[PDB]
Amino acid sequence: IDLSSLRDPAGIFELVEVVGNGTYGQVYKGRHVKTGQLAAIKVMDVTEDEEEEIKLEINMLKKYSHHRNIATYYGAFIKKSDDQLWLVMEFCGAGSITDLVKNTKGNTLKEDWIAYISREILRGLAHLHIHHVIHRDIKGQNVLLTENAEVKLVDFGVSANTFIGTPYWMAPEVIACDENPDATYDYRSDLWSCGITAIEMAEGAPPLCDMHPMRALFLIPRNPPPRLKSKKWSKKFFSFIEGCLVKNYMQRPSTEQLLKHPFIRDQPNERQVRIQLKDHIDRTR
Ligand SMILES: Nc1ncnc2ccc(-c3ccnc(F)c3)nc12
Ligand SMILES: [Mg+2]
Repeated sequence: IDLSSLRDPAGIFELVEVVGNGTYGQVYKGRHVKTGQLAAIKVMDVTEDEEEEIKLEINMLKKYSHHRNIATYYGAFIKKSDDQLWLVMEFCGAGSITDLVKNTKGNTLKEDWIAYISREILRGLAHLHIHHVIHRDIKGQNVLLTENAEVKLVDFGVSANTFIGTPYWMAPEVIACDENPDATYDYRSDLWSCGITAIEMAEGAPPLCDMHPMRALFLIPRNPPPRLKSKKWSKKFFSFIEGCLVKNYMQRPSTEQLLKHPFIRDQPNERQVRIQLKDHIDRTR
């Protein structure tokens, strides 16, 4: 891509309102002027400090979004002013996974809902990993739902920055310490994040949620793998969490291996779950 040849978004796209009020920063519910179809628009300022980082988010989202579990790239635009870069993509109108769990009774999702959502996350990750892309910011806030209960991944912003985000979904290997100065990691760091996301769906919050983020950052590399608090869950669900949450990434399974895990592989009530999720989205709307 080249920032020079990009057109002005006037009469093509318009901003409606910010989405998630700061969760994603300068991200808006947008509208394709001519059709009225919604789009999510990421608005970044084209500063010299953040100009190469800005181009890279365009290029990545552009080539790696042609998969049903990743929100699709539409186009890039520059609104000349300090110039404003607009990154336009597919709008997912039913909120994030975090929203879904906080707007549910008892801040807990049914196990078969967790199995459905976790598989869609892993299918999106398998697409990224096969194209040598690590998502790097897997969390319930970056996993969105559409009106018809489809699950899509967002944010190539930190994909492989001046502000470090939330640390709760971060794998031990991405947190630098004395025996890990270079914070050496691979695609498996997203699988740990997927495991924390499944705990988040089961409990309504990631482990260490009650800690100061800086304290969680210190604790993640030294604490044993997090575990589900309740004993109610199936053996397969406990086994899936254990798979995602292997402390040492060197023996953590691959995305392909986790997709074959009985909890992810065996979903007999798939059809009903999709209907239940749709019903939940409609009853919240
Ligand atoms: N596609 C979306 N539809 C609805 N709401 C959203 C909220 C955030 C992001 C988001 C967050 C961070 N970086 C992005 F590129 C997009 N994308 C969407
Ligand atoms: Mg797509």
